[PDB]
Amino acid sequence: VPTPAEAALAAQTALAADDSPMGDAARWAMGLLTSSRPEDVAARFIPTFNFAETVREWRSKGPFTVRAYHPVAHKGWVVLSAPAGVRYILSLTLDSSGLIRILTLKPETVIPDMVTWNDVEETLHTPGVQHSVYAVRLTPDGHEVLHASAPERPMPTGSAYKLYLMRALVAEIEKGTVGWDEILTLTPELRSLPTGDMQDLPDGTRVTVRETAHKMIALSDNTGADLVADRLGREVVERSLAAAGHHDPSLMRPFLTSHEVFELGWGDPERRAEWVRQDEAGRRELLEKMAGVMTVRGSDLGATVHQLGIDWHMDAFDVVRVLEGLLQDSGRDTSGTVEEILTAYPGLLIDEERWRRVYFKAGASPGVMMFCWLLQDHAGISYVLVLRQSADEQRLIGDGLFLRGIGAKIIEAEAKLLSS
Repeated sequence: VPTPAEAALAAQTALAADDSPMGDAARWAMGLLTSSRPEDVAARFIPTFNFAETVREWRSKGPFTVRAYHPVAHKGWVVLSAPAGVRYILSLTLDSSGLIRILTLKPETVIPDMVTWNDVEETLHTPGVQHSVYAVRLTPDGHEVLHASAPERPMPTGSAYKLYLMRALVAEIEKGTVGWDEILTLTPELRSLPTGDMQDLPDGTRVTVRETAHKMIALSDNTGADLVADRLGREVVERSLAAAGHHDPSLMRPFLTSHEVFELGWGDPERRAEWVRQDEAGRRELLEKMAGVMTVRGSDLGATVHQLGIDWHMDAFDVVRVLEGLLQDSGRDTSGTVEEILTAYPGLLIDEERWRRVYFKAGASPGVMMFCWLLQDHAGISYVLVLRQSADEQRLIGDGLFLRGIGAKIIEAEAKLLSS
């Protein structure tokens, strides 16, 4: 086990050596903090990207020492110590060519090493937040429950819904009504907000179903998801939900696009009240009328609307079922297309000597955070972990590093918590 000094030194050296998009960005960002220029900033950020003031304020909190460095593909975190033992985390999210989309410096998210499931529960519990932890081992003869808190509660899950959209897509591929190499076309009407990168492509951009689905999962690409949902059609997605593993499809009817959640959730307040008072028919009618180019921007987001049904609600059993179903879907697809999409982004640094495959999905909306993994070892033993939080106030949940970090610690302690 590396001692504190060893660990910090290893992180510092790894940051310096990391020849990757994340390494480049993390070093540049750290340079902003440790150094003493508008065009250089412009070149490092997404083209649609106050900042000088933000950097002045960050710098006022140093000097900083790198204590940990956690690059994970397009997302990365650097743990910093400032004077007097105060710690911060620098968080980076990149686009597909390594341009910075999000850069934040925030008080450290503290997660202890976990020994028991009660450590997880007592760490996670936050007054005003509903949470759920569900962990199982998949077997021939059903699931062995390792730990459960409120798995039966249906909760909003944000982009977990893209797991159902993936199963719907695979079902249509198997039927031969859609193909992996079929071309989808981005239009102004199909463009959604981030998470994702496909929104930054020009109008008329032609992309395969394969690459669109890949980004839908690996980047949680909302525009990719909406492109797939448009191609398949809402009714086709909704008719798939029962078989895909959802216990009460009516909770996700009409099955919303991300564009619809954004536009309805944070646009016209009257239109949102009409949703609340309407039945399924009136809601479908409202959505059809709402079709068009988005008016809502990222800056408009904030207030919670999941409690109005403007999200995607499922219980923990539903998540386990969709993941187990996807594992089955992947196995049946001898081309490996499904597998490539599902395993592209595991959301953490994975011990590949232990885990042969890992599926991962995150979801987040104001007042909503969730992470789930399927992890299968080289013998073929699979575990599923489902973490969920919901609140009426987004500040009670935060940016998701807490819930994901709790996931990371469970997986680090798999020998105690999953495979004991």
